[PDB]
Formats: sequence, C-alpha cells, structure tokens
Amino acid sequence: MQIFVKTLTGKTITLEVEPSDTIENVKAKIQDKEGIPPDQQRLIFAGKQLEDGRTLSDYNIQKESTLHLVLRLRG
Amino acid sequence: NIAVQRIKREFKEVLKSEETSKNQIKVDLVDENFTELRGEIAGPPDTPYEGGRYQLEIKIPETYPFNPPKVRFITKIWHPNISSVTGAICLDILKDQWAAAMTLRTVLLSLQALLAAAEPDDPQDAVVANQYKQNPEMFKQTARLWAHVYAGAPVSSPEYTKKIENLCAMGFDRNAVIVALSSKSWDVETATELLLSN
Repeated sequence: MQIFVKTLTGKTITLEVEPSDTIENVKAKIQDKEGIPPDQQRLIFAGKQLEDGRTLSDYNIQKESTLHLVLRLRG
Repeated sequence: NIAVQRIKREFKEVLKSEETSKNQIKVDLVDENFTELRGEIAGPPDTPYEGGRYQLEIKIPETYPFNPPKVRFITKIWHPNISSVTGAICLDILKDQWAAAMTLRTVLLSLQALLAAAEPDDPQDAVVANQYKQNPEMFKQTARLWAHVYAGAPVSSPEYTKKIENLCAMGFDRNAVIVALSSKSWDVETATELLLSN
C-alpha cells in the first residue's frame, strides 16, 4: 500500500509499505528512497513518536495515511 | 462559610459597582455557600489583551479574611505574572500584601490593572517574563494570539496560526502546541522537540 511521509517544511514523499512492516522497516525504506539514516529519523502519527518494534497495523496506520518525519536535532 | 455574610455583601457590591456598569468587571456565583465565585475582567484597551474577556476562579479559604482569596485565571493567558500552564497568579495583594479589609471589587480591579502593566521583576512564569524582557514585540504578538485563541479578542498573526495548524496536523494537542511554540520563540523545530519531550 502507499503512505505519505511529510517533513517539518511540508515536503511530502510517497512510500510503498506493507501493513506488517515495523516502523524500523519503514525507516529503512525511507533511507532507501531519500538517503536519511534511520538513526536520524523519528516518525510521528496521532501526536506520538512511533516505536521501531511495532507494525503500521498496530498503530492503525493505513493506506494513504500520513506519517510526519522529524529529524533528530544537531544537539 | 463563616464569612458568608461578608462574601454576599461584597458580591452584591460588585454587582452594583460602577465598573460592572461599564463592563469592566463582573462576578457570578458557583456554589450555593459562596466559597467559590467566578469573576470576569475585560482586557484593557491599548494592551495585547484588549477585546478579550478573562474568567477567574475565586476560592474563599477557611482562614479568610486573614488570608487572601485564592484566585487563578480560568481563561489561558500569556503574561509574566500568570502561569501560561495553570493560570496561577503572582500579585502582591494576593500574597503577603493582602489586608483583611480588601474587597472582592478591589481584587478584581487589581487584576485588571495587572493586565495593563506587568511586573516582570516578580514573575509567575519565567519563560514568559524572559520573552517580555528579551523580545517585547514577540511578547506582544504572542499575548495577542492567546487573547484571540482563548479570550475572544480579534484576529492575531496569520503566520502564528499557520504554525499552530501545521503542528496540530501531526496530531499534537492544540493547547500543548500553542504553549510549545510560544515558549520556543515560535521556532517550529524546537517547539516540536519540546512536544516530543512531553
């Protein structure tokens, strides 16, 4: 299925995923498509940061849903 | 309520006041024993609270009148002497400058006066007081935005509104989003980092 991933500057990308993908798998797909290292990514849905070990289905994230990518800060 | 006779009389005094007739202050009953009241005050003109109305929780403690009524803003407000999270108030007459002969009308008008002029030397809310001193223009626009969102005042910054909308679209709670952006100089990156810290 397709889901959208949006960044804080409103740029939107499209990702093909499976409902059974873990958020860890999704971060890797984002790396494959956009080059962003998984360790820099945080994905937000329904006001919560998603945990790497759970699935999109676990979070009720479904076709054409939007996840929000918030990169880790310099620090 | 041992002080009930006095609270009823002071209640009626506000009802009949000149300032109520000029729609500056007002009071309403909450409980049937007069131990809790609801006040309201108008934002003064030529402040960022203008056009807003602010509701106040007023609780009368068992030690009144030797100790002051406990007052907190129900209506959320951005002001150095009021908590941006709770509505708690830092004002001399509500703490150690209280005198037993002070009335409910005096307390209401002292609060309306506070909206006219902040006392940032003795703040309730360090984040707000810091902004008030360090960036008075952003403080003014931030206060006006809170007066629009919470107190009914006319429109504020469309750019602040769009930042609030953008973060609410991620599913964060609107009030949390407002206070995160207001506390972080309206910087979307750092307000979002605060929101993710809880």
